[PDB]
Amino acid sequence: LKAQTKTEEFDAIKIALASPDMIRSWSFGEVKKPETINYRTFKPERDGLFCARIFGPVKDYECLCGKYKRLKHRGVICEKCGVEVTQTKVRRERMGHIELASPTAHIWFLKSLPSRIGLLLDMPLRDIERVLYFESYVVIEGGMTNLERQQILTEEQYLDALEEFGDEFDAKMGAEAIQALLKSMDLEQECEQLREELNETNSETKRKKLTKRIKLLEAFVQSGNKPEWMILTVLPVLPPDLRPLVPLDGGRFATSDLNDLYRRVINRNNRLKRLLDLAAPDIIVRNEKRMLQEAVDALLDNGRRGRAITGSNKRPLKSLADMIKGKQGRFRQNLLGKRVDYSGRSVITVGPYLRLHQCGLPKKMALELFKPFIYGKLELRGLATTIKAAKKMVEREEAVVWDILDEVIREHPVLLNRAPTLHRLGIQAFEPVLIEGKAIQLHPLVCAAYNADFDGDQMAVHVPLTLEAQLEARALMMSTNNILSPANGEPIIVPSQDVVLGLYYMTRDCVNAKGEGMVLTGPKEAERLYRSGLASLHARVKVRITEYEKDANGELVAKTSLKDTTVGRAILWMIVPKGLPYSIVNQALGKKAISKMLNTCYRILGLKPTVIFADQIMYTGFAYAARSGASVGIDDMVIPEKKHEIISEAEAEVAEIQEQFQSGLVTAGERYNKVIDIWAAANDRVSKAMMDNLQTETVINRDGQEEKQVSFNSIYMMADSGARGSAAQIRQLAGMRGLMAKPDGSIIETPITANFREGLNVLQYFISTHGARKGLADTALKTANSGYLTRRLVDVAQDLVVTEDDCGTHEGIMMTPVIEGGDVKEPLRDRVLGRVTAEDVLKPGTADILVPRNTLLHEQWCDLLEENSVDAVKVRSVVSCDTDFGVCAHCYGRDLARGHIINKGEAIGVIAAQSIGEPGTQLTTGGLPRVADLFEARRPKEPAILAEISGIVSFGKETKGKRRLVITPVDGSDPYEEMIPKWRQLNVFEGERVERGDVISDGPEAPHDILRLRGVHAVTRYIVNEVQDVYRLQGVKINDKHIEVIVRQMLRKATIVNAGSSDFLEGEQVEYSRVKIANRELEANGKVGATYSRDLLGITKASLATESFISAASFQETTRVLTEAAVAGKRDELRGLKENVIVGRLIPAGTGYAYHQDRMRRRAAG
Amino acid sequence: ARVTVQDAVEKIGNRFDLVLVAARRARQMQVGGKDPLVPEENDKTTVIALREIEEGLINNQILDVRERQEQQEQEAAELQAVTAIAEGR
Amino acid sequence: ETLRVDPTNDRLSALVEIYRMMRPGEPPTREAAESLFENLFFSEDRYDLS
Amino acid sequence: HARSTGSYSLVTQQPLGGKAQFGGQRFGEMEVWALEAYGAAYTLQEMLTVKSDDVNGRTKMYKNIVDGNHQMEPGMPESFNVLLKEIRSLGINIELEDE
Amino acid sequence: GRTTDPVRMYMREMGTVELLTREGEIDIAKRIEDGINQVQCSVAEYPEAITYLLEQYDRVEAEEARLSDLITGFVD
Ligand SMILES: [Mg+2]
Ligand SMILES: [Zn+2]
Ligand SMILES: [Zn+2]
Repeated sequence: LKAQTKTEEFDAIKIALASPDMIRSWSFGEVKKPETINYRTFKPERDGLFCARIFGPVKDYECLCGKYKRLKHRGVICEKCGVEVTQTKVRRERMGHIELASPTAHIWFLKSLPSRIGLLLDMPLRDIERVLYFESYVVIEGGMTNLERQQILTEEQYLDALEEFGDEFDAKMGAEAIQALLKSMDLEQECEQLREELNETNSETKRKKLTKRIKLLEAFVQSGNKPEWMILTVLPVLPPDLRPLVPLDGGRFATSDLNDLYRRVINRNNRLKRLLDLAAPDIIVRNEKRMLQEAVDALLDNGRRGRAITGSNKRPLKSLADMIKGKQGRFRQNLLGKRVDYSGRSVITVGPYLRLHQCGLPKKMALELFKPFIYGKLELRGLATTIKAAKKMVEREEAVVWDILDEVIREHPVLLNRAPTLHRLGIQAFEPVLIEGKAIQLHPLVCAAYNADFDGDQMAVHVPLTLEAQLEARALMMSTNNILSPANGEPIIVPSQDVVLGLYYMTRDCVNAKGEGMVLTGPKEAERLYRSGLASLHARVKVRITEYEKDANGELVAKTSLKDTTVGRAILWMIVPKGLPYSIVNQALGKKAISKMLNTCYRILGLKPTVIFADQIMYTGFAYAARSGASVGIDDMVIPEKKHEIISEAEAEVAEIQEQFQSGLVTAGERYNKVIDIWAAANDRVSKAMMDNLQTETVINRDGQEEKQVSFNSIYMMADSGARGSAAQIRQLAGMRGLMAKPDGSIIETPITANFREGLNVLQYFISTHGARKGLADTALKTANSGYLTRRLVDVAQDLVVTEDDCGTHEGIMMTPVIEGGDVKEPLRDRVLGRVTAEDVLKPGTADILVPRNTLLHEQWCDLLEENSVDAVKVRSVVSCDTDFGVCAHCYGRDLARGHIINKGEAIGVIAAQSIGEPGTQLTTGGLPRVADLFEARRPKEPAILAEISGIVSFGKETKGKRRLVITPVDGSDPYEEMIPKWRQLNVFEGERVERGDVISDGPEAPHDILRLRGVHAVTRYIVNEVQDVYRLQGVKINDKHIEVIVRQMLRKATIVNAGSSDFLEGEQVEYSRVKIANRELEANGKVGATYSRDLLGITKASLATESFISAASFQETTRVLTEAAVAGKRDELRGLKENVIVGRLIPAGTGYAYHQDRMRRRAAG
Repeated sequence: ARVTVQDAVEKIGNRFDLVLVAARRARQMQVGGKDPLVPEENDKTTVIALREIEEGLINNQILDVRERQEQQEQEAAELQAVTAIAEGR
Repeated sequence: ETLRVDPTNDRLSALVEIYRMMRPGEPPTREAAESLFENLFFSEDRYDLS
Repeated sequence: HARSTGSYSLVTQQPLGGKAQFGGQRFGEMEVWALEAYGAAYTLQEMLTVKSDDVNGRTKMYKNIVDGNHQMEPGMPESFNVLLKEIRSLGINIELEDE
Repeated sequence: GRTTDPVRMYMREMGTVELLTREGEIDIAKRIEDGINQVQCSVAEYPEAITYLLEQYDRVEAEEARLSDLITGFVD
């Protein structure tokens, strides 16, 4: 079967050097003229940069001369001036060329950092350029006389050598010379010779270089490029509509700078032809060749020579290289962004009446957005005669069409997005609800995920046009379908502030009120009791309730009892569906507990009940918060009655120490520390005074004289419930606020003795100012840093997607509680939850299999684990997965917005990166830079060293900057001898044995070491635990999984040690290697298998390694990537995400996985 | 509307392939070659398809079998038409 | 020591290095070195601290 | 602000408001990553092809939108198509292999 | 050295060439006269170079050409 010829749908792409003939293939004519347009009739001047004959008609299906104007005549080339009449779009397509008189270097291959022509010819750059400028003569094919082949002579030397050597000696100069070198070059001969030379001499200096060069040469052979190609004979011209001359207002014109450049090249070239035909002296024609080289170089990539300036304008003219590069990056225009139809934006407002599955959409906006749909529907029913008339109807805004829009809106979700998109939840899909007004209404419960306040934040809407986009929006991007953070299984739909103050005020108990101690049949008459004013919202009461438990087998058990609770809890219980116990609502319901309620509800009753539950919780929260009449007054903030006294005593301390300094008893510095310490203590005193007073000081009467309970004071309830405020800010409101520091960071020894409730004075405020500005600047900067980190992260991962289902390995990491120094800084439960057991675990007794090998440990399995005392669970990690080029779902974990195991095809690397990066603003050596350092694998500043090998050690030689440590293992040879600088204080015992990876000194260690001297599991544990230290210290929840996938990408590369297939020291993909040695262990050589060594590459480095050049050209240096790929003739197969986004085809993740896989298998097949 | 798709994800696993199958079916209905397998509530083809997934009367297998049958239905018609094309000889 | 690192000797010897520092690549001249140097910080035209 | 189908930019065909008829919302890299984390391929393809960069795709789509058929026949975005000419304008030959 | 910027690699290259002496201009000019006149005389000694001119003038008065496309004037 003929495969095909004309346009199929392509796969891969290929890049290479271009032939004079191949360049001529694209060219439909030679531009012989600098002229553009006629200057009156603006028609293109034939034949020039803008030409109808070479390129195309100026207007659709119309000849230039005007003879053939009819759409009937198409493939006709007009007799007058040949122009085939065809759409004017082709003027945006067709190429052309220019035949250069003298050969010309392609500046991309001359100035690329490892100069291509230069290291191909094994010639230095300066020599090559020197020759190019006609400043020296260079030998070519020297024959046997006196002279080296690449040797460079001068005027006198060339003349002398010529007088001696006649023929059988050859030298040229300028571009023609270099081209002669490249053309004369035989790669094959060099190959043979170099292999031999490699073989004979043993020196590292010789053979390293030798081997690198021969490999380079064979790589360039394999191609298909040949050397002469780096030198330009023919120069292609960019199609004119891509560098347009188009008119403006006032009759003015504006055009691309490429026309200036091309014009320059053409003029100088033609002038060179002239100077050749006029028989000009060498000095002149040479200058013309130099100028032409400069012109071509300026056209291709400007700035690697003189930086030509555009006409009359100082600003340097943009060149083709700059046309490719873009800027603000690192941004290739799919990357930075692209304008999109069917979309809009505006200020957002509240809309609490909404179910969380919908959003208020302004009438006008929805009208303008769904316009084509409205047209088509209108004429579908017949309300509009034709599409034209349908426009005129909606343009009239006739009364009918609103009813049609109600139809087109119903089942048809819209995408809402906010500005700082961090994690994937930054975009969510809702159902449009038509709303009067220009503002968008956004569900309160979602305000968390968006990080969207109501202070004038704006949101953007997008319409999912195609059917697949509607179903993708509804089954994936839908609001209700992500109720959980992808970072951690904890609910992101957790009620925020007003609502939690509502449920808190509802469920809390006072000591006494109306209805205290009575008895009621159930929640119904409890609410009925409250609403009529008889019983207080909160009063201690026994009521009969019926709870349910599903603890039968998939079946709900009913039970009823008398519960000691409050009227409020009783009323609220009406909302709690089915199987949940009454215990959950019987507490005080803080922002934390109110969340665990929802979480438990989800993991018990499923999605739908959790959704409707959450909705109800929000509604009742708002309503009862409004009923509550919560407020904030000036007397709501209570200053400790003991404050002034504390201030006084602490103030006496300073004067004690001051007198001591005047008496010389204490020095200056120690004194400073003392006074700073006394004030620092005073602050804690006032804080822990105001907190006692504020918290418990409601003293209230029940029956007998007195009792005291937690306060009903507003600001307290706010800070306590989790609504808003915190003990720090409350402390700053009532008690004195802090100690400040000068710009230096030297902390002022006179703290602010006044707070916000009292007035601050001039000094106190002026001193607070610096802290303020440093705060704003710092946070505004940490935004940028966070962004950078996420970027590095997704660049490092991306294409990692769940590919296979089960790789089926017993391998994994050993999961224990973190158990740090105190008790249990994080439990075993959270660490092992949602993960999959590597192997079947014991009871304390055995042949008892409680959990059998690979079973996703869901909450129940985990609680079974907790019932027994089990202290340890080996867990499959993404880092150890046997599957190549991705991760198997069975080894990943369950985690998702859904509680079920991860689906085949979801791209986990991206959401991992996003998950690590979203909280990144919250982080305050330590901090966010610590995280960056960890992921970059950077060796610390003053690191320790670990024993290279086990066995007894001892000290030898002396004081040469290093006092050597000689290691002595039991059985093995001694020879490992390391040189440790003696001016650092050691640890290791001169008379004792040390295991490999022991402390031979103190200080932080480089993870490279931890990988090498300890091992893979050790280093992944080190990374994950350290970054988790950074985050967890800040109260950030990030599952180990994501850091573990990042880690997997970090160690991706490994350097070979042994042999039998590939080269000795090559850094190479383990996936590649392991696949090749697993393939090698059988068949092939019976076993030739090659050893490797795992390598730790930092994220920014690991991102550098990519097979796809379309991808590399995105975030890397474009100019270098395209060259470096072009020489090798590198053929990009796509495969990964970035390239497919760039080329504008389906993502090979997601819904796309089905397609790409289906195609990928169809490829390399029958 | 269909507020949660969870039951649909229950029937066919992947949660993606669900979107795909539902898309195919919703297209069978939208460009009208076919009609619903479940009462139309004014639910658009999107949600009708999803409902059809929940009720287990629509998934990849079923659709494939149906299409494979229809190919042969058309073979039955053109049986006399294309055999008269023996002019290939 | 600064002097010990000084490649020059006399006034013009220094003026050459200064001129070749400011406008390098091109052949120095006596009148050129003097003109440039006197024009830099010493000219009422090209220099003012106010 | 809101837009369905407006004016387009000449140099690279992209949505451009010239009329106080607005250029649509810019869909950036992060916004793309968001679609990438979700399994939505088609939302993204239509986002960067038919809704924006594809000069055939936009209109061929629009007609289907009014016809009551939701599909896309995307083809190749004009940005990349331009980049091919820009790369090929140099001494670089970039081809589309196979089938 | 060479700062590139081809204005330099030109200026320095021509800067070698020595300014002509007044008499030297006459030397060169005389050399030119000798040189040209050689090819003029070698053309004169060619029989076909004569016959061709004859046939061409025969084409001029036969109205197949014009006097401006054959001679740019004689002396006169
Ligand atoms: Mg804000
Ligand atoms: Zn014509
Ligand atoms: Zn695995």
